[PDB]
This record gives sequence, C-alpha cells and structure tokens, in this order.
Amino acid sequence: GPLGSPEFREPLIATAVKFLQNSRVRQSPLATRRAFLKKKGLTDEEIDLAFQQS
Amino acid sequence: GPLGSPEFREPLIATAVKFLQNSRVRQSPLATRRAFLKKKGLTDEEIDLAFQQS
Ligand SMILES: CCCCCCCCCCOP(=O)([O-])OCC[N+](C)(C)C
Repeated sequence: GPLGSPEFREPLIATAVKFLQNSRVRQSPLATRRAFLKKKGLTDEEIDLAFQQS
Repeated sequence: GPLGSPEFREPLIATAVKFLQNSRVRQSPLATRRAFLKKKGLTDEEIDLAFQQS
C-alpha cells in the first residue's frame, strides 16, 4: 500500500511467484488463483507482477 | 493477518526478523519498531512472532 516500503512487499511478490508456479495451485481457475493472492493482501499490481514473473 | 496462509506470512515474518536485527533499526524505541511493522501491514500477533525469533 501507499505507506509501505519495497522491502516488505518484495517477499510477498516472491512467494506469489512460487505460488503461481506450484502444481497444486495451477489446477485452480485463473480467477481463483488471483482471489487467493488478493486474500494474501497483495495489490492488483503485485498480483500482475507475480503473473509476469511466473 | 489471520486469513493469510503460513506460506505467505512466514516469509514476511522472516523479513520482519531481518528488519528487527538491523543495527540502525535497533537504535529506535521499541514502540517505533512495532509501529513501523504495523504500518507495513503486520499484525501484533505476527510482530510478536518476529520478536520471538529475532
Ligand atoms: C509454495 C506455495 C504453495 C502454496 C499452496 C497452498 C495451498 C492453499 C491452501 C489453502 O489456504 P488457506 O486455508 O486459505 O490459508 C490458510 C489460512 N487459514 C487456514 C485460513 C488460517
């Protein structure tokens, strides 16, 4: 968010990448994968970046 | 937060541990360190765990 720092967002993005590459996760619909990352507190941009990197 | 999976919260807690171990950070008042982590999106439960592991 607007008052946060990259240091604390970067591990969430990194985990999200590993999440999106995981064989269990990949069996769920794209929207469900995105909703899961949203419930993890990731911003729309962070989710989009995770998908790019995955 | 409570809805987060350990897969995502543990790496964040790990990041908070590194934060709390930092020499400059340790110079700041306790309340300031906790509040900094709160504005990063950690809950008191997660901050307590960070301190526990620090
Ligand atoms: C390496 C990444 C693989 C992650 C693959 C993870 C598979 C999802 C498991 C379902 O998660 P959850 O139960 O919503 O979260 C746990 C949070 N609590 C149980 C609500 C407290």
